[PDB]
Amino acid sequence: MWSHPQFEKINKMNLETCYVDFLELESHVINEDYLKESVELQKLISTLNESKFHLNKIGIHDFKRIRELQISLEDDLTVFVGDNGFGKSTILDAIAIVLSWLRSNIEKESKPGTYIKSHEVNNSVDVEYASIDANIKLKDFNTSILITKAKEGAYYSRNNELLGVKKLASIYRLVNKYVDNASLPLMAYYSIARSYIGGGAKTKTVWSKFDVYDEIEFDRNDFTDFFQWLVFLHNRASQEKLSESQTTINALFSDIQSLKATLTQLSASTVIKGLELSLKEKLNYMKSLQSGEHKFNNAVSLYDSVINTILKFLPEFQWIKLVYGDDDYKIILKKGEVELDIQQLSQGEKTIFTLVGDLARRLILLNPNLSNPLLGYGIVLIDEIDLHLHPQWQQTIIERLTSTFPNVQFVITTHSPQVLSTVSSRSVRILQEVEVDGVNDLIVSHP
DNA sequence: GCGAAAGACACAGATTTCTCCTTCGCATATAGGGATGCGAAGGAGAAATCTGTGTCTTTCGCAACCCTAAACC
RNA sequence: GCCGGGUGAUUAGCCAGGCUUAAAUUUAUUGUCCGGUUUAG
Ligand SMILES: Nc1ncnc2c1ncn2[C@@H]1O[C@H](COP(=O)(O)OP(=O)(O)OP(=O)(O)O)[C@@H](O)[C@H]1O
Repeated sequence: MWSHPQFEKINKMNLETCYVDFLELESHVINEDYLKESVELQKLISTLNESKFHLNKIGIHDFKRIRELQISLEDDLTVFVGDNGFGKSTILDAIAIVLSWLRSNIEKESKPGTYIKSHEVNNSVDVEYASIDANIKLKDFNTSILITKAKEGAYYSRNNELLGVKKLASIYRLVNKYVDNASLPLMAYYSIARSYIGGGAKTKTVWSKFDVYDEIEFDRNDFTDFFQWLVFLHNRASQEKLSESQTTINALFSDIQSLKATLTQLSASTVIKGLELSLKEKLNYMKSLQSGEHKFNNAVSLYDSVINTILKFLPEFQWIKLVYGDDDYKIILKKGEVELDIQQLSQGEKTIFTLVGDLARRLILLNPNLSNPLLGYGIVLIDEIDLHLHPQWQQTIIERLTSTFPNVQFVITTHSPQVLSTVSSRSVRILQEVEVDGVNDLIVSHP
């Protein structure tokens, strides 16, 4: 996060070196026109784009029930299996704790995050403090972070390590400063308290990508904003459906009708030539513009993408519609041959509706430049995936989650043997309780 | 080890709104009188949301340094 | 078998292309003007 006389050493191509070369070039040139076209910025952007977010390893010492262990996480999927009271939620809490400081530093530097509560330290007599360590590896680049808290009543101090995460956050802020539509990583957490929001604002107008960074946890009001966001998309599509798109539509149907008329009357060149020429010319002219750059128009495509994505997980339904009533809007489904309502669904269908809708909203908001926003990077944590699901749905949820979002790392903890029948052996970790050296401890043995 | 300037953590309490609780007023299907059932407002008393204050965490461009080359702390 | 590490030797030489060898899931070369170590004047 500073400028240097560009120490040389051996030659390499690390992202850090490109970061410091751009900073060195910054202190000389003042005009922004040269800066926006310099080859150093192109090198930095190209290097940053091909890197894939990935948490490498984690270690927990003397936190809650866990005394000491180290875990290695896969880059696409990992599942923790155990019984009650075996510290399944402890690991997810530790990961969210270390991920909050990175979340905080992106919005503004030197901003605090989340600490350790005084009741989370172990209750043993011989303990003195608790610590958490982590590591993030983007391509060659490696960063580390340590969070620690001393037991209340002690007279010896311990502090945190925060140089790596501040250095990493500075790169993201610098890139965002010179790129119009730079993307950001995704971090989310679905705790066990998501069943309360199962169908239980001064005219919000401006939408930005920094509103999804308010919190790392999905809770309470996020459902309400989803509804407000969805109707905004619908109105945007309606505006695109009208105006000049209707003019070419007016020609096209008439040309088709004229061709149909030419087909009739015993085929009357002449009429056929005129109809064919007019149809070809109008269609070619309309298609040439293609609303600027085809998929660049978004509008209708995004709304259909989110609707079809939601309908992917509920095969028993037909369509979902938004209807304006006398004084409020409604969401109408159709199951079988009867129209339903969002408040007349079962608990299980509501859970899937909220989970998928929130995930799609976050992915769409954080990647405004990608043609298909559902291919972004990030990490998602889910606890007790088998809530309010019958065994038929328990065996196919996992492969669908990884099928729809193929570039997101997943961490999942489960409770039942139904899901274990559909997971590879390389991404299964089993917790156990054994006594070593006269002291009880927890181990993970399934590499 | 830690300047100034903003957040996190823990504990109160206050307040508007909603919801439970009398009191009687129709009503209507059984020829008037009596009975079971439900609708209408006051008047509670409960509960989610917000706001207040007091205790610590991070970590400075911090009177006061040498001018030959490489590595480590 | 695959991959990831070691490096003597070659090349208008921090390229490039050749020949060897090593293994539980298991390194990512760091602080000067002080300190001791190497060289030189
Ligand atoms: N401070 C503590 N000292 C000792 N043990 C603790 C402490 N805090 C929690 N525990 C232990 O944690 C155990 C439960 O841990 P945890 O909630 O992580 O497990 P889980 O049942 O797998 O999780 P979940 O049901 O929330 O998904 C309890 O049995 C308790 O003994």
